[PDB]
Amino acid sequence: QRVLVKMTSRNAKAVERVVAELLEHARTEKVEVRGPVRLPTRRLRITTRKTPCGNGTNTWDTFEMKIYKRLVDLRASTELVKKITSFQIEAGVDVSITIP
Amino acid sequence: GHLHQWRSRQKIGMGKGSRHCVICSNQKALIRKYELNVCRQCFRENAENIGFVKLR
Amino acid sequence: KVFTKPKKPIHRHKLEKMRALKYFKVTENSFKVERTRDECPNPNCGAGVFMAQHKGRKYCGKCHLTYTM
Amino acid sequence: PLSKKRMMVRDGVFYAELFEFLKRELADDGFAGVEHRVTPTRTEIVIRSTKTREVLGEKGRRIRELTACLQQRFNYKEGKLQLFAERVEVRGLSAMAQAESLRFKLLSNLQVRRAAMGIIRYVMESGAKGCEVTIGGKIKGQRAKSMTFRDGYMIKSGTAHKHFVDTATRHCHLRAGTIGVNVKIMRPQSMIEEDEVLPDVITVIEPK
Amino acid sequence: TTYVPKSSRDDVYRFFFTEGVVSCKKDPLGTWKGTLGGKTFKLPTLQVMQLMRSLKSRGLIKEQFAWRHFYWTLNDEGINYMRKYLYLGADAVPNTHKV
RNA sequence: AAUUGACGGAAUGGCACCACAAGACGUGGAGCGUGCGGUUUAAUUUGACCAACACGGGGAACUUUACCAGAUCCGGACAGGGUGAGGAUUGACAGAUGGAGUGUUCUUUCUCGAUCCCCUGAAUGGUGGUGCAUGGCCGCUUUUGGUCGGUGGAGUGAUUUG
RNA sequence: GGUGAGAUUUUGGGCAACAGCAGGUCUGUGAUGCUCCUCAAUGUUCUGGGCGACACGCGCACUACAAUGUCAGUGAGAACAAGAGCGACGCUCCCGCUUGAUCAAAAGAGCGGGGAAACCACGGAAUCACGUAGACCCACUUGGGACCGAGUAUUGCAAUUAUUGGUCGCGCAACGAGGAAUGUCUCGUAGGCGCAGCUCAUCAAACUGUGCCGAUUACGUCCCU
Ligand SMILES: [K+]
Ligand SMILES: [K+]
Ligand SMILES: [K+]
Ligand SMILES: [K+]
Ligand SMILES: [K+]
Ligand SMILES: [K+]
Ligand SMILES: [K+]
Ligand SMILES: [K+]
Ligand SMILES: [Mg+2]
Ligand SMILES: [Mg+2]
Ligand SMILES: [Mg+2]
Ligand SMILES: [Mg+2]
Ligand SMILES: [Mg+2]
Ligand SMILES: [Mg+2]
Ligand SMILES: [Mg+2]
Ligand SMILES: [Mg+2]
Ligand SMILES: [Mg+2]
Ligand SMILES: [Mg+2]
Ligand SMILES: [Mg+2]
Ligand SMILES: [Mg+2]
Ligand SMILES: [Mg+2]
Ligand SMILES: [Mg+2]
Ligand SMILES: [Mg+2]
Ligand SMILES: [Mg+2]
Ligand SMILES: [Mg+2]
Ligand SMILES: [Mg+2]
Ligand SMILES: [Mg+2]
Ligand SMILES: [Zn+2]
Repeated sequence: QRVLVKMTSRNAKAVERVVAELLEHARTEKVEVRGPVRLPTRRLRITTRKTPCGNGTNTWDTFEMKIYKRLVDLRASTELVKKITSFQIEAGVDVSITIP
Repeated sequence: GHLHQWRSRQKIGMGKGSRHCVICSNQKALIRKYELNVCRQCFRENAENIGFVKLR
Repeated sequence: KVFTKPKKPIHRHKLEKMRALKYFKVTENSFKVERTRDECPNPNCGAGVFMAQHKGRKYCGKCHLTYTM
Repeated sequence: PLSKKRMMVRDGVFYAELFEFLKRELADDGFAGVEHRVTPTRTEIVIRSTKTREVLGEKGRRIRELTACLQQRFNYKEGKLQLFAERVEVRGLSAMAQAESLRFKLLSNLQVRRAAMGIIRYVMESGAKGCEVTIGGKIKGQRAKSMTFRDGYMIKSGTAHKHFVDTATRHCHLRAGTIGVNVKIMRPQSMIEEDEVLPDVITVIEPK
Repeated sequence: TTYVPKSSRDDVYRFFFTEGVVSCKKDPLGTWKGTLGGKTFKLPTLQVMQLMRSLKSRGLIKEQFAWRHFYWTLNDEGINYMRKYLYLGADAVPNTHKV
């Protein structure tokens, strides 16, 4: 456990492309990788009355937001990590690098 | 000393009277979950842009 | 709708015509000019600020510092 | 350091305010949407428009004014925010642009039916599969009613109709009251992902 | 609190001309912060609103509002007025006028 | 005299636990929590009467607050007329006055220094009215299987076929 | 009937046409036309009251009328979730372990952890179980807990018209299964049992979700609506 890369997004397709291409860069250099880990997906929920005034049958709306997280572990030297993760990210994906 | 008295209670900053909707400044039926601070009527109109989707 | 009280007056500022002729006294002694009022010792006020000299106390217009006899 | 779920909510709230500020400011100009992206060196915001020259202004005066507004509001550091303008390939397939064009025509004292039929005819020529225009209010005297004008296909139920139908609503403030307009455009290809088939269409490949 | 001293009026006008845009939050118990080549200055939100309201009654200001925030922009007539008021040279223009 | 609806303690064929049948657990009787009406009150702010009545996300100590008894501020921009650096105006210690040892006003005399002040228009703000002037949204008709053109056929026609 | 994890829209939801209603909302908005007030103001703020006040009628909940029980012990055992930057040098939210303790609860104080699959946490929920050789024995009784008295600690700028929690008294307040009338429901459902979120400085007999124990009856009809 030298470098931990954590990616989170609200778009499932976007977060998979970032993970897959990051693995591509690591393999093209031949740096050892602990396979990507799919952390539990979270749902944020809000329930509100539909009416703006409070008349009629009491009906409700349910709104949901899904958050996807992926974890990739790399064991590589210092300057090698910046080279590997220097590429640009798609919109809506947050990437964080942590040294445990 | 009338300026010391002008908005003395509003300066304390506690209770329902210290919170405003960040869109319309109304003080009724706020949604405080996840620190949203949007009233329930304004949330329904802006829920799509914020990122909430009706699925179930 | 009925108040049963005299109406509030509004303050308005009292005008002292040529008020700067006081606070200064000139003597023939070429003339020598001395100030007839005291300055506020508060560092933030300065030498251009005078004291009210009420009947029984001295008062500063801006700092509101008061000296009672 | 804020948690991940708090950061996702904050980003959505920022985008919603930016969208509302732009649609109020860029009204009377073709406004079709905004894309916001974060980079290590700066933050990029792309504004989609039908009249790009109107958005840019003389030289780049108008677009620099918009940058100064956003930088001050969100406390952006100098050189950390940049704005771009790009044009829509097909103006007639944008529900937001068509609704604001209709609102301008109504304020210019035009007949309701003539104005609505003009938008529908332009959209159909642009290559849409269907169009729907609804106008409601005191169009006649003193008693509110509503009309609808239709053409072509349209789907209204299920979930797939959100990937294919573009809709927008606007308010028009006349001297006797407010009148609402709503425009729906059914587009070829999905707005979400291209090469997507309709939910209930089956095709059989011809044998070799 | 709506009594604006002359020194604060000149600082706000000078910041306005240099940038060309002023943004403020509608809040009676608020403070507005700005910088003029360093040397940050502050004044109550109510005083900023009074100055902009007077400018908008004249034909020198364009105003926009969205989500509890003001946005003020100078127009060509306002640029002319500010130049005489601040005794600037005829070649002076706000920012956003320079490529 | 004909046409389309609605209705029938007139027929035909189906359907539904917001219908029944076979049953279960309850409510209606008691205490208490909460909402509505009434009475009382200075005020007990107010909307709504299957599809109003733990509904207005309405579990209100102050705030919220819209009601009642009193006190302050201008947040009346701008335009015209007038006072105005020989001073237009702001604020205030101490004593009284007000419920109020942070000038509301009064006595007193310092402070600020063209930001105002007085008069006339205009303009702003309003949880003020009017939802029977409106937009948007929601409820219900209506949880069932229903709706509409084009061209062609029938009728003087309303209409009908599909 | 078979094959099968599952056998009929697989099981639950979401979406849902065309025509309307003088249904509701001008108390959501910098949505809005006419109209009203506009400097002793229907604008705004501050102090104090009220929104709750009680001879009564009505809707909806919670707790019971006991032994298929109450009280006191021992045993095993869930899911959904949440959590921190104006006014007072960082802090401000949610928890754990010690200590207080040579003597109640409720507090107070030290030391730590968590940005939440890393803390709380091996998540010791309540119905439940016990060959516990436990207490009670058909009575308005150790059923039931309304009403009321006295002392305490905490939230808050402020607790009187008791904010809330905890302690000892009151239990001689009804209530012993509820007339006419009436609601919901077909399988992990009804009923019973708790927990989290939300509103929230402090308060849940409410609502929105979640799990636990777990049935009787029908597989029809057009008699009533
Ligand atoms: K049938
Ligand atoms: K119903
Ligand atoms: K309406
Ligand atoms: K026909
Ligand atoms: K109105
Ligand atoms: K009430
Ligand atoms: K009633
Ligand atoms: K409630
Ligand atoms: Mg279809
Ligand atoms: Mg369907
Ligand atoms: Mg006849
Ligand atoms: Mg019934
Ligand atoms: Mg009863
Ligand atoms: Mg019905
Ligand atoms: Mg309360
Ligand atoms: Mg009050
Ligand atoms: Mg008011
Ligand atoms: Mg209003
Ligand atoms: Mg109406
Ligand atoms: Mg109306
Ligand atoms: Mg109506
Ligand atoms: Mg219905
Ligand atoms: Mg024909
Ligand atoms: Mg007991
Ligand atoms: Mg006790
Ligand atoms: Mg007790
Ligand atoms: Mg007893
Ligand atoms: Zn002094």
